[PDB]
Amino acid sequence: SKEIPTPYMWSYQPQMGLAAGAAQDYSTRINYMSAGPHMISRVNGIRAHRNRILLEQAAITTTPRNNLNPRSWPAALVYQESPAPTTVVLPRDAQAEVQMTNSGAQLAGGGRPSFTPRQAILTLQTSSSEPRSGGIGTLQFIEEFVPSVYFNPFSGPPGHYPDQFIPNFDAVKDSADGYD
Amino acid sequence: KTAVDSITQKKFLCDRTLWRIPFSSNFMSMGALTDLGQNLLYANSAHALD
Amino acid sequence: KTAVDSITQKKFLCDRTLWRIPFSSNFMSMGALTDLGQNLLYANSAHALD
Repeated sequence: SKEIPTPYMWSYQPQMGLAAGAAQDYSTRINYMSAGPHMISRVNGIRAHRNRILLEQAAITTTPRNNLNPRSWPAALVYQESPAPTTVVLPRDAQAEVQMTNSGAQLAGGGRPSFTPRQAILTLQTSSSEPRSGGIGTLQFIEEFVPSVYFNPFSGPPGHYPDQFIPNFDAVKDSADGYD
Repeated sequence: KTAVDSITQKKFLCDRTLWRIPFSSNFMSMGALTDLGQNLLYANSAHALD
Repeated sequence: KTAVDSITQKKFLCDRTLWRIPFSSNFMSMGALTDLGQNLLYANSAHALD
């Protein structure tokens, strides 16, 4: 329980884009209250081999950060859409059609004109004006927030205890939220 | 000078409108997304309402 | 229940106003010196109005 704990699995909130709070993986537990030492020892080696994978998965995939579940992810640490620039082939020459029309020709329908060899091409930035920060998506909640294997739980001075497992806890208030 | 003994009936009429009760911590409109809609009690958990 | 067979007459009255037709290419007021009033400086052509 302290040596081989149950991992705290994180609850996502798709609206705020943050983790709600982590509770232990109670719903994937395996029942060896009817097993003996030939099989309790084999299941406890699977509880511990899983916890080695989750520490290995967090060392590969989770972003190194001080506060677990921060409230505003920076724009450099959030996956952002960076598309290719949009290449716009402009259909009509503007000042070559105000000279045909002033000369008396009625243009209708629609190089693309037979009376103009000129062709304008415009290249526009597709991405946003400012990079987005504040909340991670679903796919970055999968990469980060690997379930926390919390060895020897709640034994270190308080304040070092993980309060960001709790779904009521504001980090910048250091208090649990209420109904008002 | 021959007035009768009377009692006062007070009431109001408020047509065309909705009795709004905002879900804000001070009942004020400080934004469309109120401070109790961003409250981590009401954001990270499911609560009954009666 | 004894209503007669009827026809509907529709009209309008619009007093106090001038029927403004703007000399713009989209009938909008994008400025006092309109884009068709600048097109005719660029064309340098005289036209007769009928």
